[PDB]
Amino acid sequence: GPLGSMSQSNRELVVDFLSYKLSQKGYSWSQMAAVKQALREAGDEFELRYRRAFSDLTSQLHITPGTAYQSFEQVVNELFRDGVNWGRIVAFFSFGGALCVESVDKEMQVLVSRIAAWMATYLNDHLEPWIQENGGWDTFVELYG
Amino acid sequence: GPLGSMSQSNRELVVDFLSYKLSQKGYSWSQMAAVKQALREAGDEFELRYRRAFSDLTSQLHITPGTAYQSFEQVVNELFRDGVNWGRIVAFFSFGGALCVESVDKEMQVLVSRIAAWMATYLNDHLEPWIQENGGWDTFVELYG
Amino acid sequence: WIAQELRLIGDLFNAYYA
Amino acid sequence: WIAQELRLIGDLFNAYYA
Repeated sequence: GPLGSMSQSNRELVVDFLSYKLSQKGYSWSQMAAVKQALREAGDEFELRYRRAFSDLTSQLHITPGTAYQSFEQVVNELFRDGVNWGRIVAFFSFGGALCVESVDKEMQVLVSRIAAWMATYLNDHLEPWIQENGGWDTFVELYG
Repeated sequence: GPLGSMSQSNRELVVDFLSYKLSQKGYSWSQMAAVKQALREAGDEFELRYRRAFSDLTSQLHITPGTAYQSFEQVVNELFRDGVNWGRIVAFFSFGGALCVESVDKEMQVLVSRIAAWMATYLNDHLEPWIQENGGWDTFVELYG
Repeated sequence: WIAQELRLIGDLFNAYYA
Repeated sequence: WIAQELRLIGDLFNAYYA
């Protein structure tokens, strides 16, 4: 209820802020916090180094609500058609982020929650088996953290 | 269970990354995401502008597990003795972050979860009534976001 | 001490934005 | 297209760290 939710929201604000401050010093709140931070940083690094290429490919994104799913799925299927690796996984997240930003830009905010759902499903069904065979997210942290 | 937790952890990684990318463009995933981001940024700003003063006061922190609670409570009680305002609230979070970092530095990692608990309790019991009377966290976002 | 300095900068910060 | 370019940079990135 409202009272519980208020209490819980305050706890989560505390945890979020502490996790952030810890990360600025190279520490982590939890393994899960470490994975989130690694992915954020890898996404930044990816988008920064390949700024030209990344801007180019996302500039060719012309989404409508009716074509968003087909656009997402067709790009992700081609991305992983001949393999999964950590860099392609970072590209997958960065692509999803770009789609979400462009959606809001174009007043298609409803797509943000849908894209998040499509991404989580693809991750769980198609990427997780590779991830688990290759040392898990703990290994990603070791490599890209 | 393990299977559900795995599924849910993947959803949260997606949400975290998307929330971050949205924030870099001045958008938010949710109001809660907006509050977290505002607080992180205000904490950074506070720690950056008042770097000298903040470093000084935290350098006088000499915590042990046995004295951590008394150190926390005595500082926070004096911070709010003659009022609550948004800047003091940011100082409260920044102080907690500093305590957590120093704890880990000194191999007192057990204190991190305890500090988070003390902070959440103080926020819920002593700061929330002021916060709710002054427009809520939504108002903080308007002022410090 | 620590608390007084924290308070001072909290107030300086508050005045700037709020 | 978009997917091919994304793949290329994903691989470049992967080779650097992994």
